[PDB]
Amino acid sequence: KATYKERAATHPSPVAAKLFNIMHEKQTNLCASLDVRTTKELLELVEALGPKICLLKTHVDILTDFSMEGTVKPLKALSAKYNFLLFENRKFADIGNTVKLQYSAGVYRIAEWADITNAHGVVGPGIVSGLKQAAEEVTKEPRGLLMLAELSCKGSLATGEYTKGTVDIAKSDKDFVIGFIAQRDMGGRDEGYDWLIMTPGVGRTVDDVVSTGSDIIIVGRGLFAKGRDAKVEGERYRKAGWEAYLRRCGQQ
Amino acid sequence: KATYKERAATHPSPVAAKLFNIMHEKQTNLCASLDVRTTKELLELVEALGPKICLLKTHVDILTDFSMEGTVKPLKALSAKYNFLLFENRKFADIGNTVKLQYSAGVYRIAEWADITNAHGVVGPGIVSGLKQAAEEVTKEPRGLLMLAELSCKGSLATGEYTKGTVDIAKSDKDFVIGFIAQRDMGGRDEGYDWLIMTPGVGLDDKGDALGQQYRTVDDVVSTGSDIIIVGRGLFAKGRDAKVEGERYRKAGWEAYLRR
Repeated sequence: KATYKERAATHPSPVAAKLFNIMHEKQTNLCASLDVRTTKELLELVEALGPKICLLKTHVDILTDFSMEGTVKPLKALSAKYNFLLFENRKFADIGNTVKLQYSAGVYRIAEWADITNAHGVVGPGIVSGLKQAAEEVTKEPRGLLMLAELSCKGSLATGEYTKGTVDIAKSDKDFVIGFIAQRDMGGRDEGYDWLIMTPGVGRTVDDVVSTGSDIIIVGRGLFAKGRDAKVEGERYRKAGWEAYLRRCGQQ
Repeated sequence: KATYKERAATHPSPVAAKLFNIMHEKQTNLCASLDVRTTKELLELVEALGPKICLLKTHVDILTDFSMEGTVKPLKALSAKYNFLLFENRKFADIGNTVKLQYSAGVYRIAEWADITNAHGVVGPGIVSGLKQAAEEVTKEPRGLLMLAELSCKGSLATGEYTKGTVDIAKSDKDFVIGFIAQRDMGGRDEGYDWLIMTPGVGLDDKGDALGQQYRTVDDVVSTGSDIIIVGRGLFAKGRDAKVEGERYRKAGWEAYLRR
């Protein structure tokens, strides 16, 4: 693969290019997944991890005190201050106005602040076209979508055929679909696609996933639970991910 | 398959038993899918369709004025008055506390009023066990779950293997998973399962109606194994009389069932 700096210069999606540049400049491919109960805990952790991450994965559906003024506003300020993007957990899985409104409206109004979101490909390309239209109608700011190509939960049905079907859906819009949540490389380079591979469940080891083609490591509890110091863990994982990245062979 | 009445008498799920009995007693296997923008129109249509349906599929996410007091309260009164269950559209697709709270809380608090909900199987059995525990914690009222085994949207990935996987997941809990949203019989009888097959995208092949002719007919799906026909805009859009359409679809649905 090309370096993050190089991919930032050629990628067709503005959000992807912005992400690749952040990764290059901050020497980090670390995404912090913070699934906490209160806005207070969330803001505290984001403050500590901000300098070490390229992306923050939020989980607004489990927050007990979510609000545009108390949560999104300070979150947007942090994103700006420390330079990292926002990725909301909500796994969209519908089409038409229903999915458009689940992404754009309601109390959460996700499309108004989340740079990146993800969707299940099972419902077909309609989820891609629907979310794309909703994003355009809500903001002029860059928005991108990841397809949930490979799940990690017990008994998941994201088989080889399902993943293949998901990759095919992704090919329908290289401008909006920037990549996948997956455990391995999804190819695509020979066809003119440059997909971001974000991999959760990392603690598999960093060296392992990065060596297999992961562009971003998604780490959750391993960064802040069990009395851990998030600042320290943020640096430990960033270093491990960056060094793993420097080691893998680039496209020459 | 045995008759709806017979299936109600031996079903392990109290929600499915209640639904099969409603179907027999009202002579209907019709589910009205109402995806309107306002509660006012919703309540008006439910009032007109009430006597003709066994199930109402709501779409709370598209409502522009949803409220527990103004929407759910009268909706429950209507289901009690006309005797039909509530099925909310929301296609759950996550696990753990995330899926539990998406189902139990928020502004919608779906588990508090929706007798039946549906979930995507792609995430695995965790979605079943999670929604099940949430239901038990939220209300004493029986709750049921449908797995989205066969989707009808363009380019869906509900292949033969995906569908089989979903059916295997449903087998993990015959008490809570009452059936599927599908386009054909999912079997299971020889294994001791009696799944409700609910099928959307149904029409009546009306003269000169190209749009409606794009859908499979009531006769086609019921003959194939569908237990409940899910009908949408065909019941109320383009100036149609909901009460008239409800009777037309109920009638065709039941006659096909008896023929079966």
